[PDB]
Amino acid sequence: TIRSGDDYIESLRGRDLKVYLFGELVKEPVDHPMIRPSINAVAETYDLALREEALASADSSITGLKVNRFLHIAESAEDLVLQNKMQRKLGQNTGTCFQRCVGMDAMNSLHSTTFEIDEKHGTDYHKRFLEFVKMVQQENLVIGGAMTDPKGDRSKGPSEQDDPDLFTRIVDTDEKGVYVSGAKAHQTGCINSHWIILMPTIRLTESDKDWAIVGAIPADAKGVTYIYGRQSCDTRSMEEGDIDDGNAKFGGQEALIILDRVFIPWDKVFMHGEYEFASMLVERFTCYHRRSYVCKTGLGDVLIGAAATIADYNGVPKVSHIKDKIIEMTHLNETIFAAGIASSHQGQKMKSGVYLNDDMLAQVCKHNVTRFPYEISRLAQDIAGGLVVTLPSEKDFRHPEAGPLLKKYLAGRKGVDVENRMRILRLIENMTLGRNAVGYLTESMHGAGSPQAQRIQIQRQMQVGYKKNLAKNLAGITNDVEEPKESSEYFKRVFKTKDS
Amino acid sequence: TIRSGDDYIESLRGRDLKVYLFGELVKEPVDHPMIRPSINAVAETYDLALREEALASADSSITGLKVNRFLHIAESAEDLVLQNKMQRKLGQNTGTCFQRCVGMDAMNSLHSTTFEIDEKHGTDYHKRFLEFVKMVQQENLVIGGAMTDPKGDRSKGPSEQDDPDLFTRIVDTDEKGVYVSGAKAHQTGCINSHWIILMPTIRLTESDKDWAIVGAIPADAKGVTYIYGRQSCDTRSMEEGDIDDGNAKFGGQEALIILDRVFIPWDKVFMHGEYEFASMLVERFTCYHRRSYVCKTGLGDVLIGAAATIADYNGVPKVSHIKDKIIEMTHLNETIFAAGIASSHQGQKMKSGVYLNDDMLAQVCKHNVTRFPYEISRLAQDIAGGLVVTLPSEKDFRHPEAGPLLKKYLAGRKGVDVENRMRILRLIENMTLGRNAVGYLTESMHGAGSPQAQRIQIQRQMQVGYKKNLAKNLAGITNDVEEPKESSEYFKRVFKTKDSVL
Amino acid sequence: TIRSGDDYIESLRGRDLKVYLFGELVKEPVDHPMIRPSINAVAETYDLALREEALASADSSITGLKVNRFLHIAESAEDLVLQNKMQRKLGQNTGTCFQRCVGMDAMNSLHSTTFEIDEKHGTDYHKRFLEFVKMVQQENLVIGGAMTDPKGDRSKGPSEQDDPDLFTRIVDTDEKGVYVSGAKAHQTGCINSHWIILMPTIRLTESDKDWAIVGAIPADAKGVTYIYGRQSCDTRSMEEGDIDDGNAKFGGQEALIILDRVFIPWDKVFMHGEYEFASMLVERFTCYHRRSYVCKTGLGDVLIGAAATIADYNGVPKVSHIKDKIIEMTHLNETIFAAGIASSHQGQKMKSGVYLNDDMLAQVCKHNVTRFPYEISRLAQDIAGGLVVTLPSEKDFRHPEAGPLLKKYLAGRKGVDVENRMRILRLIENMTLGRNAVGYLTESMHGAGSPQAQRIQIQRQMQVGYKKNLAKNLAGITNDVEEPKESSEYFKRVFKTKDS
Amino acid sequence: TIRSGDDYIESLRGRDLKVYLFGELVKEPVDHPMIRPSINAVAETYDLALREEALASADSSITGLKVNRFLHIAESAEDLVLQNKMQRKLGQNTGTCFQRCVGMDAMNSLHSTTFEIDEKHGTDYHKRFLEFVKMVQQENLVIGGAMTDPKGDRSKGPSEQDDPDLFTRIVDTDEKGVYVSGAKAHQTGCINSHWIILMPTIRLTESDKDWAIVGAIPADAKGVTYIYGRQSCDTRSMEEGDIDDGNAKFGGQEALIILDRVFIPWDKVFMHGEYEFASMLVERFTCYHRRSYVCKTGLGDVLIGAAATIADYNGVPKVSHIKDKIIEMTHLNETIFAAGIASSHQGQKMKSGVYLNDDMLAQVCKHNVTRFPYEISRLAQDIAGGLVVTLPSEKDFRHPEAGPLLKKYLAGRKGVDVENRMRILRLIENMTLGRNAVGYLTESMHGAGSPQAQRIQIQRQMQVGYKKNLAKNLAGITNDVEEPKESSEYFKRVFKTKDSV
Ligand code: SF4
Ligand code: SF4
Ligand code: SF4
Ligand code: SF4
Ligand SMILES: [Fe+3]
Ligand SMILES: [Fe+3]
Ligand SMILES: [Fe+3]
Ligand SMILES: [Fe+3]
Ligand code: NA
Ligand code: NA
Ligand code: NA
Ligand code: NA
Ligand code: NA
Ligand code: NA
Ligand code: NA
Ligand code: NA
Repeated sequence: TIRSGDDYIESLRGRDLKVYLFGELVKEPVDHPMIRPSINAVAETYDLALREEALASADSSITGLKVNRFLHIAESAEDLVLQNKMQRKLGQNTGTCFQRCVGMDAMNSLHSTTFEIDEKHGTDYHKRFLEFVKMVQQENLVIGGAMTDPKGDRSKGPSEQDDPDLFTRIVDTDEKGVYVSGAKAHQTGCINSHWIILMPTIRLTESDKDWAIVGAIPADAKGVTYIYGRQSCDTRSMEEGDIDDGNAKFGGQEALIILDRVFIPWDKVFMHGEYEFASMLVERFTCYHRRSYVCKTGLGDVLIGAAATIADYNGVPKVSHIKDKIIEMTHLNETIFAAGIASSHQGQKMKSGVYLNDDMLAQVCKHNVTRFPYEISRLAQDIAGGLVVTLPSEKDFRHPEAGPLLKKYLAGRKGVDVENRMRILRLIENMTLGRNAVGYLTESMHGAGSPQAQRIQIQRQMQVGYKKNLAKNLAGITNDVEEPKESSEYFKRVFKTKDS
Repeated sequence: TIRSGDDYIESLRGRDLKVYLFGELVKEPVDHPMIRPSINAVAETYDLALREEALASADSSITGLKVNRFLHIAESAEDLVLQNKMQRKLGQNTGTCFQRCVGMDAMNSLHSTTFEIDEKHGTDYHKRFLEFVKMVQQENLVIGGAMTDPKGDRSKGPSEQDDPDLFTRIVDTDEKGVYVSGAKAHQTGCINSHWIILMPTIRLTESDKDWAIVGAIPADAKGVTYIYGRQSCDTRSMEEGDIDDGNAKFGGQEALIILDRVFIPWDKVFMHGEYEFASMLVERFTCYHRRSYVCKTGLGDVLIGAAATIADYNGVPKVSHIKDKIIEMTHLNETIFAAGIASSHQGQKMKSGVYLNDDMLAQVCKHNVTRFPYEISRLAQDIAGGLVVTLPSEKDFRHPEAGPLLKKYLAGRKGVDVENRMRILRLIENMTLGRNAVGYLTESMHGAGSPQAQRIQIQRQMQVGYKKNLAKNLAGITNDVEEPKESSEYFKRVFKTKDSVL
Repeated sequence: TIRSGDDYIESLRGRDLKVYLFGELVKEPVDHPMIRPSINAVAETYDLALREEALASADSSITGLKVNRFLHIAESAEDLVLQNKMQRKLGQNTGTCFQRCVGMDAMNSLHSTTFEIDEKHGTDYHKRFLEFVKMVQQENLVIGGAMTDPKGDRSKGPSEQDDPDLFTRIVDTDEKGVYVSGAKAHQTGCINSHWIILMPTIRLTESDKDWAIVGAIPADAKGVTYIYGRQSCDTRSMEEGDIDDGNAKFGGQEALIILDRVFIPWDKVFMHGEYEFASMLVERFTCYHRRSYVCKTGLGDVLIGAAATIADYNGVPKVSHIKDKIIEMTHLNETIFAAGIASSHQGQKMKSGVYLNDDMLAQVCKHNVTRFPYEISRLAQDIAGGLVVTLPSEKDFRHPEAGPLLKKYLAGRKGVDVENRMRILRLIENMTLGRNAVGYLTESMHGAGSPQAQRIQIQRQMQVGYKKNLAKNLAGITNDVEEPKESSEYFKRVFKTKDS
Repeated sequence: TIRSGDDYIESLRGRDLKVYLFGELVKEPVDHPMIRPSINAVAETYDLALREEALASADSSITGLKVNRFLHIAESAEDLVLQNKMQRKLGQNTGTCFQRCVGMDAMNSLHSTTFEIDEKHGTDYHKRFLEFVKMVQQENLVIGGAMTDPKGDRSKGPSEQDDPDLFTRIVDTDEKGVYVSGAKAHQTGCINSHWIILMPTIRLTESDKDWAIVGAIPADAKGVTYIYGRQSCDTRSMEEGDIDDGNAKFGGQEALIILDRVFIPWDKVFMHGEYEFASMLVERFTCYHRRSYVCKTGLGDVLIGAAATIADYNGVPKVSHIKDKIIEMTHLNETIFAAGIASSHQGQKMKSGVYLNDDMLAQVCKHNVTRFPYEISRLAQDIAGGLVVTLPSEKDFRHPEAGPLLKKYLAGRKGVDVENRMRILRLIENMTLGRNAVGYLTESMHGAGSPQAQRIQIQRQMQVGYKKNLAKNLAGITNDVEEPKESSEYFKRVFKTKDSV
């Protein structure tokens, strides 16, 4: 079993994954300065469970063990809320994407979905999945959730693409398992993971049956190639000096995972051709994940903190407009938080026994996350001033000629250390333009689906026929009232009482 | 005991309150067409408790009775959440302000505050207050919450006003009780209430001791005058015909309550000179009330439904831009709901036993409420079209010459009854410009305090120093870290891992 | 000739238009308290021309006379700008819709359109139109612009409606002229006008030929019935007392115009069957009218003033948040102003000699008008406080017992007259919820087309192919560059120089 | 005389400016890959003037020469509008900050300000300034506008700082000129300029008289040290390969200018102790420069085009939500343009003869600029998809094994070259997170002052008392009407009926 962050880091050494970064094979990711910040972030998920056991670990009814909360199958609405509390804490502690939420949300969504496949088909995907959960809980591993394919022409489904590999598919089968080819793009923390769960990314039709595959692969499976994603300001991490990085210790990681006839044994296959359940899996995965964006409220707390610090250093902490902007940042940030925890608080039990958060409220959390981080970032930049983008390099600050000039001229209020003022400005740059903006801004935009995806799911659940009848009642319209034909689950949850 | 909405309406008859409306004494408010819709709204709070007992009634540990949820002192976070579920449901059912939330929030806030006054002062305000709760629970009454005074010069406190009566104060005392003078403005449902609880509206200093008065008065108390507030489109109610009203059955009510040496016996006095607790009472009342604005999400549901209906009648229900606007309305509306129910879900036990919702999240609920109704209304008007403001009167629709012309020319898609298209347009007008916009828009703006009041309360709780230290840690700043000196309660609630006393 | 406002009001007396309001024919609109505010607003357009001749009157090349600017066919970009300056002034002076812009914009758009019909068809519409212009310039009359039909099913065109009358059409022809039936809805100031110009409201196909009719009718034409539109708080005008009206002197007017076989002689027909020019007329009318919404910036000025006045009366004029809100109101209001005048400044000469403002910039003006008045309103309500909607009636203020109580208890800061505080609150109510909100809010929303209409026009002129090529150039993309196939007029205006 | 952009590039060679970048003196900025894109942007200001003479060149009444429009003292409202037309075109052509506007706005503002100093004090700053304009017009030079000092404690003015050098000041004088010390921060294109005009940045009181200094210095003046500013993704320029840069040919430049006893001869001094005119100079400089932000609408045009291109490549160009977002971007961008050109169109003649644009409308232009680029960028990222931030490097694309995998898997619709999809994504990254976002976003925010600065200037001109009286009139309030005590100039311009007097 992995126990500490240090144990986790050790577990990543000597694995010989095939990883391309800047046209070179990376022999040891743990030692690569661009990659190590992402690993440190994951390590903190282990360290928090040691320092704050009630927050970051759970009693598993599946294994009868205390497990890391990222590997816990939620047994109550309270367990869902605890995920959110842990996520905000980790965002405060790291200021970045700590990567492990995807696999948590994947596992929780698989628990219920596998149960339902088996109920219809008489298969044993749920039994297979539970044995997997027991293993990863006992060993305390990091699990990637690999849903999003490259997708090719966005207007066409899998079976209509010119190249069938643009969504991940079964290419062959034998007595011992399946072989899959394809790719998964934008994969958070995959190189830092022990196992990756491949999942379909779209509703599938009967024509798309070969793409109805879910399966768990070890990170070091044969036939996998990882091609690392660049980030804004990525190579600052490779430069000597830590100031210009802004957040030197922590960062995120994305890569493209290429699959060439990768083998998955039957015991790790959780869906095989049951195309009509792809949409259920995507729906439930995105239901959880869309309110895991509570994590971004911890980032928000850090960015607010940074804005308040630079205002202090600049000698204008208590001016009205700055105080007002800091309030606005806080308000926006808490609006996201409220939506996410409301979703979790409103969760309900699924047939398999796992709790699922409220889907509608999850869409609201995520939809606001697509908007507000951009505004929080803009207001931070206002408060910081122009030096947030014109500051000289640390190499210049350390220079014998340029350095004293910078120490003199980049003074803020008397008594503030210029190096501290530099460091806080670089943190702001990092979160609004640089490496951690990838997560704070663009992942807020696209993670668990682009804005339009949330709108379509709100549309599905927003009970417009029910609402029409409310309005007709009040307007005294009686003669054209129609029975709603729509999903009616949301108001059943909103108005749930002990009498149903 | 009042059981039904009909019983409630009968309890309002024959009371001879002194009520001025349009320069006339109103002899029987129940029979006045401008007032009756607000009565109907309150009656629905009784009817809902009969139809949906688990939603709208509660088991009181105070009395051991099943009580209307508006009279219940919340015993759990679940109880707070149920207040919100009830609120949204009543909003859906009435499309208006149903008035009784203010008294519920007042009672909940007084339960904890009176306990704490007594703890310090050795008084028996809490005992008095519980006897009051028992009475109103047994009798199933409507309670007004009368906090906001007229206030005069906004830049000055009570003792600095030119006229001391511009905030409500004690003017005399005797062996049996106190006598108060002043006024309470903007008072929701006061004429429709059985009792009204007077409460200070602002932090009080020692110089403001005379204004540190909380007391319950019967609505028919001697020395009270009510001066009714106008509303946008108020007088449509008094015209024959119901179409132009939009929502003819339900509305809200506000009045100015004047107090001239009104007597309050000791048993109904819940604060008497302990000025240092005024800020506690206001804080806690506003904490509850700022997330009672979940009620406005039920009104949002109605408005969304009206916009979808007119789109249907117009022949364009499925056009992209309209669908996208209805999604937006829904998203903004649910954002408010989420904030309010999160506040309630995150509630904590007070010393007296009552649960208080999360103050920070209440601020967020209300602050959003100050913004989003205005946008939902704008979008509704876009979807409706120009006829929302140019539609001819019902008297023209019923006219032998004009009426057939309107039935011909105001057609929507084939098969839609023109009267139904007119009715839905009037509903939209009513909620965005007319009588129900008073509540949906302007009370969203000012109820439980104007926007700036929320911003100041967010500021008080937003833990800037804590957050500065988070940022310093990540930036590698170590040599100027300061211990925060600020309220730290919010993050204690946010990161609370279990429900414990130790 | 009409010269003064008083002359204009006299011109309206004794006409016996058939006007239904509240199920009764109105005997004398000039004396009806609900109608007279709208008449007063139009009278101000005459009085302004006497007080401020350079602003509100123009030298007409067509008649060789000084004419009211509302009747002037623009001869330069300066003439378009002067329209806007006059509009804002009139908004400041009346705080309402003063009605006469529609006819101005109709006439300017007909001047160019008629010329183009004739260029193609060899007809005499432009010559007819110019004789009409000469007459109304000499007589100094008020002209309604009656474009918008009731429209029936919004998803169907004229020839597809279940009732052909739902758009206005020719129903018969004589040796002397045409006969039209139909209706025009939401008609600004029509009962207050001398002449009304009927115009088609949509693109017409060949099947819609019967609906290709433009003609001028006198307001007292046989076969016309007017049905007056309600407004929020309309009947306050009919109550004794002026306080509760907010703006007692001025207001707007809409009515539904019903046409039953109304005769139009040939000399007043400016389009007869040339369906392919309907789109041109609608485009050019809306081009002008979309930036006539500068008028709403004068209303904004009044509402800002009212907000600042109530802050003063409340004793908090200089508090930071109120100052900031006032600034925001000002910024939004000026953004609308700027878009309007930029459109006008960028105008270009048409074949007929009239100048047309920049259509793209007009769209931007209007689109911002659909948004910002709602925000300005919201902020005014914030500043005013709750009394803006809970204030007792004037009848209570004048009562011998209730009145003294109101004088005492509705005090603001010392020295402020309570009646003045009541008055300013009622003005705010009037402009944000009551009669003048119809114009300020809902007419901002729908006048010259609902928001979507402006979006479609921006789309038509936004030169996406040109922009794609800009980006491809800078990205170093060379091998898939396509020639744009789109209207290219906007950037020709943006970059216009003496060299073309 | 410099004619072409090539001539301009050659003029920059061999000057030996002291420039620190990454802890080294830069030997030849023209050949440094981080610096050359900024140079290329300035070169395009010369090339445009050759290609499009009427747009980018002007007939100067000062010299009687045809001059680059960046060196032209505006003689009409039309000349102000032409500045904005040129700005938007340059933004379209470069997608970056092309640097030369700041000098233009500085020179326009100094023209009127020097005249007024002399009118009061009997000095010859205006005559000196005109000789300077003649020189730079004849030689066709690039002029920096160096106003913003580092400023120290933002709550304190110059004479109150702990270190007097935190705002630039005169430290000595002699028979031939003044000597100045201090620094100027965030200086656009300064290393790419021939001359730099130093100007005070704040209202000055009598105690601040030593800081009341305006003067022109050659970029190669003795006692000057430049310290280059970093930019998001700066070092991509220094890597082999051009794809990951997004916009490889063009970028911006900002440096800290350190002044150590720099000599300015009298003929290049345009203010010397007349502290009461600092406010005037700042106001007028910011008046012009706040609507020079029309430049950002040309950048908006590029970003819109990039968003439309990626939608095409992805196979969803005509989906309603994407079309609607494109429309929104266009609307916000045009709103900025309209405010700027309205300001220009509404310009008025100053005492010296130069035209000044409408200050109120400039504030509105700039204030919208502080908001809308951020939304345009957000929408572009929505349309692009996740690859805008997860795309592998060009070195991976060119790798013999990884490259073919990327060519296969990063396909868009059939027929789209994957290299072109990569390139357009990098352009979007460059403009929203990388090197050109410095200008598009953060300079939109702070250039010519932070948002609060615009709010205070709107407040000064918004004629609240006048508006209160409008509302009083309509409400029927007659007995407490007060005469406004405020600047009344804006509505004088709004309601001006003719071009007179
Ligand atoms: S983006 Fe945030 S929610 Fe998603 S995996 Fe990263 S830390 Fe967790
Ligand atoms: S406004 Fe809403 S929350 Fe307030 S009392 Fe009325 S119904 Fe309840
Ligand atoms: S709404 Fe404005 S632009 Fe339209 S007619 Fe009325 S005053 Fe003129
Ligand atoms: S940021 Fe734009 S306006 Fe400013 S100098 Fe650069 S190109 Fe010109
Ligand atoms: Fe995510
Ligand atoms: Fe309220
Ligand atoms: Fe209009
Ligand atoms: Fe700038
Ligand atoms: Na490093
Ligand atoms: Na580094
Ligand atoms: Na009635
Ligand atoms: Na009625
Ligand atoms: Na009247
Ligand atoms: Na009246
Ligand atoms: Na390079
Ligand atoms: Na490069």
